[PDB]
Amino acid sequence: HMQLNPESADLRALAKHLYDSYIKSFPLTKAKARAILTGKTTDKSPFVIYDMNSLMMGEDKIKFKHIKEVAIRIFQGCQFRSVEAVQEITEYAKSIPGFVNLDLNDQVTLLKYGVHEIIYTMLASLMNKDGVLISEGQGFMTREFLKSLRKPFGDFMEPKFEFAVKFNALELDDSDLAIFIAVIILSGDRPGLLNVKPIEDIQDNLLQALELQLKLNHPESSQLFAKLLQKMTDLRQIVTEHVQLLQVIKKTESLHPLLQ
Amino acid sequence: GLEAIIRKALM
Repeated sequence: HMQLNPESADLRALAKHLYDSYIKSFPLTKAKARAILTGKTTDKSPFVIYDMNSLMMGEDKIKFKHIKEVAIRIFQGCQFRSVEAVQEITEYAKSIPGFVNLDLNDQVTLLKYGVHEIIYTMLASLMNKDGVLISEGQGFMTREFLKSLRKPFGDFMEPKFEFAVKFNALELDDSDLAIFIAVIILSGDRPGLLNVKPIEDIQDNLLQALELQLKLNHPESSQLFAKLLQKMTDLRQIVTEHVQLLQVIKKTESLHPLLQ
Repeated sequence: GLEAIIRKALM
């Protein structure tokens, strides 16, 4: 029996706080990404990379923030973007009420073990069955062009596509995702945390906010909350596999000037 | 290098 009471109002104020902070830290929102992907925007139409010739023409026309072999140049761009995302995700984490009042080593631990799960959650916003938006919406790289890259690069992004097509069928919006990502950041089961209880306390309040958001926002999906927790479980798997591919590449094949 | 970027971004 749901009521609009001081408790529910506080959970709506938390959801709004997170949404505002989310779209501040990540201004290519799902709403804007979907508008670009469905051609329902007045913004510039992305340049499509669908084969080796369009990639060569794209390196020019698409204007990347970054500055011999195609697959390695693409992987290096991917690496650069993930470094910028770690800073964006940290800036979002600092907005979650309670997070900066945690032990600094636990703040670092939650972000260290959380950022990949959050990257692949947010990447789904940018993906459809054809491909992925790159360079903040200026480019679109096809899923089959990425699969055509030589081993081991060909198989790098395909598991993220697989996750995204099922994740996107849940039809979450930015208001849902902002809370979902906060829930993933405040995971009390990360290795090497010093003080778990205060993390579980924040996560409990975020779970209450997520449950209410999904009830208000998704009238025809009664178990969406459960389906989202099932996805948080599945992201753990995606990231385990991802760190394995990253090792193969490191042992078998220059980085962001922020590291230098 | 992940932790370095995080500590950098936190402080």
